Amino acid sequence: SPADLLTTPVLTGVGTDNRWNGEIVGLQPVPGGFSTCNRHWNLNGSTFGWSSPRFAAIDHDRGNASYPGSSSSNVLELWYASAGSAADNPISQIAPDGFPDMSFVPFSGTTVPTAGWVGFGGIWNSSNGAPFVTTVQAYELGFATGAPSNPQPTTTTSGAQIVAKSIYGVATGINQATAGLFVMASGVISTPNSSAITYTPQPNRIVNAPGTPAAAPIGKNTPIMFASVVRRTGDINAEAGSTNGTQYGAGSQPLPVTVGLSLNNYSSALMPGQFFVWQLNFASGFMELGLSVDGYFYAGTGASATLIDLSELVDIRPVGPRPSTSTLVYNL
Amino acid sequence: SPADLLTTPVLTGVGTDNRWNGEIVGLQPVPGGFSTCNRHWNLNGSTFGWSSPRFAAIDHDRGNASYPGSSSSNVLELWYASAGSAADNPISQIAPDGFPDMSFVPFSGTTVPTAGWVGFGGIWNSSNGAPFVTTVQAYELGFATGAPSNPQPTTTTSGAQIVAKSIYGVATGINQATAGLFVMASGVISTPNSSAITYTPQPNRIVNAPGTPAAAPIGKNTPIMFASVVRRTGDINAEAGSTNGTQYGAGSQPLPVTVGLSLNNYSSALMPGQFFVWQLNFASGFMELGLSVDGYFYAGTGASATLIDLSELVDIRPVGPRPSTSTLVYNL
Ligand SMILES: CC(=O)N[C@@H]1[C@@H](O)[C@H](O[C@@H]2O[C@H](CO)[C@H](O)[C@H](O)[C@H]2O[C@@H]2O[C@@H](C)[C@@H](O)[C@@H](O)[C@@H]2O)[C@@H](CO)O[C@@H]1O
Ligand SMILES: CC(=O)N[C@@H]1[C@@H](O)[C@H](O[C@@H]2O[C@H](CO)[C@H](O)[C@H](O)[C@H]2O[C@@H]2O[C@@H](C)[C@@H](O)[C@@H](O)[C@@H]2O)[C@@H](CO)O[C@@H]1O
Ligand code: NA
Ligand code: NA
Ligand code: NA
Ligand code: NA
Ligand code: NA
Ligand code: NA
Ligand code: NA
Ligand code: NA
Ligand code: NA
Ligand code: NA
Ligand code: NA
Ligand code: NA
Ligand code: NA
Ligand code: NA
Repeated sequence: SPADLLTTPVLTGVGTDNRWNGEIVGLQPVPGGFSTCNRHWNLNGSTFGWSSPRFAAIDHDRGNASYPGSSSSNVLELWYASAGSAADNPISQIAPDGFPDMSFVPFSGTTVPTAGWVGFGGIWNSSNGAPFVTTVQAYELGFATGAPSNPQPTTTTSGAQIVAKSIYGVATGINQATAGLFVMASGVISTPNSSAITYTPQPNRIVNAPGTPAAAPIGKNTPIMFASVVRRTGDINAEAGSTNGTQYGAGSQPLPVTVGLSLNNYSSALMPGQFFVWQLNFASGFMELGLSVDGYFYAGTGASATLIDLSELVDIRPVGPRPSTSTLVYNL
Repeated sequence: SPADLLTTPVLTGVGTDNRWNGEIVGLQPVPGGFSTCNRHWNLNGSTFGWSSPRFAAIDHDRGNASYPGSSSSNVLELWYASAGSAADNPISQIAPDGFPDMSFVPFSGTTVPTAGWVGFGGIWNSSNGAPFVTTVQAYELGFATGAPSNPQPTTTTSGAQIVAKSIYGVATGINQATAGLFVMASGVISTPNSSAITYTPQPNRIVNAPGTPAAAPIGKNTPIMFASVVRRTGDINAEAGSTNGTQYGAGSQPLPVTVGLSLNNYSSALMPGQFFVWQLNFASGFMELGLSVDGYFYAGTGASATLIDLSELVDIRPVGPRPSTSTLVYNL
């Protein structure tokens, strides 16, 4: 039974989201639909992505490292490799385990990119594993085409490149035809000033492998993401309730659900066109969430884009398989 | 009942340790005993530490930032504040939530410290939350006395300072009488070359608050830590099985246990002098673990210091309250 995949702690403060590893505190409806594959599992034990259900480090041992010009001090360091080159990843060779599923946001001049996935780390020496210590920085990671001269976003892994670019100047740039990337897998969001931005990533930024099924509304049932408060570079001190705005990141699944789906096969749980339904019991009122065979969650919220606060969620109880045709209750 | 605190996934690949957030893959006996309080809970709902049972970010908004000399390029950046100054931490004002419980390892010259807790981040501007972008680096964090001129390790929080020092040169140093620290809470271990070192932290490096109870052997029952593979700075690419050696970090508890202990009070579970016992069932053979009222785990391994491999652990079953006087079975 899927029932124990989603239990009370998962959405009441313990569970984190499968993209940012942030404590889930809201449900973000997506009336326009979305797709996600990375660190996302279905009910047949499979992922279309390239990441295990954990947050550790991003490591690839063979890419091109460079910086522009004849002066190496305080430069933007660029690392890139081809998607499909992660030979040492048994899940998928598309990208290193943990590489974020977000399209690259280009940046130049004095401009910090908006809504980039950013992680800390740097370049390392492919011949011995030692870091190039003068390249440690915050790096934007994403999928692109056209590197090195003009990396531009792409949202398919097919024909893509994986790119890392420091968002601030490194102490001393490194040019190496073969060099490694090391970045910690729990990210922050790039912003150019103190203001919070929209929930990140927006659907049109998410990178998906060929074959990834899409989540679309079914009647009044609308796909959701799981929202957590995520740090942002323009005001790195900001937390929940900041007067400069609260920043949300979102993921397609609670990580505890992803973990469970990755450990057992649930393919006999649902018949075609069913959700597995749970009831979310608030201090007053309740709502239902439905899980599809493809691993996406739904709420009965129709066209509403408004974040649903989970602070008054008390517990979760399983309902069972139900038709996706039936409107999920939303009675808060 | 404590029974569901420790279930099969906690030690068979899902659970991470409460110091490094690494996947637990071994049990490390500590025949000489140890103490731990940070991100450690007891069975009466309480911690002596200063950290919540999660890994997010370390943030303190008021410390002294400096570098030595009249040349600001490629310098070691130092940040320090007094222990007890974390006013915004409701768990404890000893230190910012997530600050590591390890004594500071001094370093100078061209020397990278051995066995330091290292995290990525930098200094930020107390007046607005914006990072000082030229200070991003890998930083050693620990407790010390004698900063700024001569920080030296301490293992009590009483009268201590909290220190962060970049282990590599920052692009441009910053001198500020009041400045913030931001460091991601999942660390790596500093090493000066490619070799793995002993499990980290060793008992004599762990920083404890006043009142913290110690774990000592009880008959043939010996306290243990939970070991995970942790990255090291001297060979940042090394993972499990590296020919340069496998590096372990250890924590006093599996994080899922810490979480459970922080959410409910278990003080009626055990009578004085009892362990709550679980049986660990391997492909062949079995052993018992016991949990004391103070939240420490024990195994019946006596004087053995050898890491116990969990790769062949299949499942866990609860036994119940038993006298700590009874030798925990070790029959692998
Ligand atoms: C020079 C100036 O005007 N600076 C302000 C800065 O002081 C503000 O910080 C907030 O101040 C209030 C009290 O006045 C509280 O102390 C808030 O906690 C604090 O906001 C927090 O810190 C700042 C630095 C940001 O990181 C913010 O995201 C945090 O929530 C800010 C915001 O009011 O405005 C100016 O920068
Ligand atoms: C120039 C040179 O001789 N370098 C070697 C380096 O190549 C070694 O790495 C190992 O090489 C074997 C094949 O010969 C495998 O490819 C290993 O995966 C590789 O070890 C891994 O990469 C190195 C860079 C380290 O990060 C190590 O921890 C990894 O496990 C190493 C070790 O044998 O020695 C020299 O540096
Ligand atoms: Na959970
Ligand atoms: Na990793
Ligand atoms: Na990988
Ligand atoms: Na660019
Ligand atoms: Na592809
Ligand atoms: Na740098
Ligand atoms: Na938004
Ligand atoms: Na677990
Ligand atoms: Na107590
Ligand atoms: Na935090
Ligand atoms: Na020092
Ligand atoms: Na103290
Ligand atoms: Na720097
Ligand atoms: Na050791």
